Amino acid sequence: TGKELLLVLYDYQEKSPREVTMKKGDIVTLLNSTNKDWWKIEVNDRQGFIPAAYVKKLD
Repeated sequence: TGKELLLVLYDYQEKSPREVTMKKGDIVTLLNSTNKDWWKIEVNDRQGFIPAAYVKKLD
């Protein structure tokens, strides 16, 4: 039933090639939450990892 949306809690600039930048208040798509520390998301045309603590699932 489609990928889950998350709310971005904090602005975050990518710090490595695998990461992605996001802005507070963005609604991003969860791609992979298997890691407890880093989740893979889609933020429009871009995808990458961010700190799991900095996003909240919109169940």
